Amino acid sequence: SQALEKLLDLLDLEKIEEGIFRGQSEDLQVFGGQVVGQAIYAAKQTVPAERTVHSFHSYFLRPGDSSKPIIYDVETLRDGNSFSARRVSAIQNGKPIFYMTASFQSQEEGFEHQNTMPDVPPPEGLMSETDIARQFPEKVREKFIGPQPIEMRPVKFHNPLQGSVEEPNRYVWFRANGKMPDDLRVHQYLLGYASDFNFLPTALQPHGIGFLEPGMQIATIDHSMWFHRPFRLDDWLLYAVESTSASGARGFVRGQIYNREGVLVASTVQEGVIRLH
Amino acid sequence: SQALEKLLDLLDLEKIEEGIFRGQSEQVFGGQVVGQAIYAAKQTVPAERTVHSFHSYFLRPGDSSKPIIYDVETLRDGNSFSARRVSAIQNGKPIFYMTASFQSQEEGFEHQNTMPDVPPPEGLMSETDIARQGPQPIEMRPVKFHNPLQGSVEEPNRYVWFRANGKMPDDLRVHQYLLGYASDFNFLPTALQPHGIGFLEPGMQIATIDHSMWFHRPFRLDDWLLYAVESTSASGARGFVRGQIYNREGVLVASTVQEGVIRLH
Ligand SMILES: CC(C)(COP(=O)(O)OP(=O)(O)OC[C@H]1O[C@@H](n2cnc3c(N)ncnc32)[C@H](O)[C@@H]1OP(=O)(O)O)[C@@H](O)C(=O)NCCC(=O)NCCS
Ligand code: NA
Repeated sequence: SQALEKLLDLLDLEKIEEGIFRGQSEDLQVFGGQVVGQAIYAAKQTVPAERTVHSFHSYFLRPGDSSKPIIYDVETLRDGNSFSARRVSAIQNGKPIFYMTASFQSQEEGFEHQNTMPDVPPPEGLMSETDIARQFPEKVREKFIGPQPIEMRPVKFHNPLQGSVEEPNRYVWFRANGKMPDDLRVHQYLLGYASDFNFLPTALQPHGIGFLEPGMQIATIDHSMWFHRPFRLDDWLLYAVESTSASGARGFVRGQIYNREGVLVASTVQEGVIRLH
Repeated sequence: SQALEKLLDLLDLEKIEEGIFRGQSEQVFGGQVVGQAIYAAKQTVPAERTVHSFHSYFLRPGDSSKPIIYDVETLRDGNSFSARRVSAIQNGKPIFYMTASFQSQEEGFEHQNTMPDVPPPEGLMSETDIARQGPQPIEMRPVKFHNPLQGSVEEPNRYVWFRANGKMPDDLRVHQYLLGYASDFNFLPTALQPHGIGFLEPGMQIATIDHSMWFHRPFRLDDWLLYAVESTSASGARGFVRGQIYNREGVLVASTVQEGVIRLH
């Protein structure tokens, strides 16, 4: 719960003025997920309280410096009858490191359908990523050993230091380490953050290269997400990820996030650079 | 051919300044704006870098009677990647924003999923064929033809073969603008299929919110391409679709994603 509380406090941004916020970093380059979560927070502050995020698109232009604050500038694009759109610019040292555009909608009942949650083993029968990691050794990028803000339980373990040729699919159960506030928006920031884990490295699976192995350049180029339905992150959710394609030194992943009842919560898409040097 | 020739010209934009372009319209079709925006951005990019991705939002309906201005901001020029943001302007307002990324063609890891098992395009009737039982710039051979005024409960999947009605230039950039244009056809309406409602039914409000695409691989639009569309979701008066585009040999060439308004008045 301390890990979780630290993260939540980090995604609760400092207000500088209307649509100008300042966020601190985890410190331990900055994690894509932190920027995403903070960007969502920033944009949501500028939108009517009722209109909650339903989608965003982002490009990652530069690494963030984890030792320095990030400013989030929020541009008002349009407030229509239903939709409010915003562009978040994340700025450090006078340069943009990341842009997000996001769209918020007034709740309303409408047409309802969804695909099916893939058939996988429940989380009660799986080890956590931090338990499996102990065995491995390490670089000193050790977000694998400490207590984590989010518990990850993979259906199949993928050693970041040693790949094995595998199908380009990954399934991971996950959940906030602590009880969350009763406030959908905070669950949304956290989910955006969480959605950048166990994602892009899926594209390496057929090639049998672990994402931390020496000389492997892996970096996110873009990250987009769609919040289909409400959810809570203090109960188990499943991230189903496939990499439908790699080419041109790039790797492409799509994800779908389901609650334990099988409800389709969110969908994600990301392309990154995947280059063995 | 004729209709194809006028589309291609209408995607070759009038240059007003560096990063400012004017495009004629054919309300506007989403694909036109998309395809035009891609031209705009590509003009401001180093020669060798071709588009590998873009994201867009639709803010306002585009008036088809008037032209559209495409303003382009230069966002970054990196070691390999260049990024630009296009604003499409009409009546002094933004109707649409796209950010797009361009990269050098480079050799890397290769894999792809597998093209759906569908009837080949050679046996299939074109949509103009079906119409009797004017010329379109792109020939469409649907696996299953839908009636925009009559829906019936169908699975949230749709498969359409398509091709450029005419011989195209040996210029990947043009094939890309055109694929951009094409990607907005036989897409968002797939979301209505589980609901037995055609998109052109009375009281059906259907409008693109966002449209994003990834150009995984080179291709030609003057040979047959399959658009494989699913709607994995619909909720809160929106509908969500994902698309994948394969060439006739099963090569995955592009992916797409759009969310849209779908509301019954
Ligand atoms: C945007 C991105 C694709 C950069 O692309 P690029 O500058 O064209 O980089 P390339 O793919 O050619 O990178 C290769 C080189 O760039 C260098 N590089 C890294 N950051 C750089 C920067 N800001 N400017 C210039 N070069 C950079 C690397 O050291 C690497 O060395 P190499 O040429 O020997 O391989 C990507 O690498 C990136 O930086 N993404 C953002 C990072 C991120 O996730 N940030 C999270 C916080 S927002
Ligand atoms: Na602002």
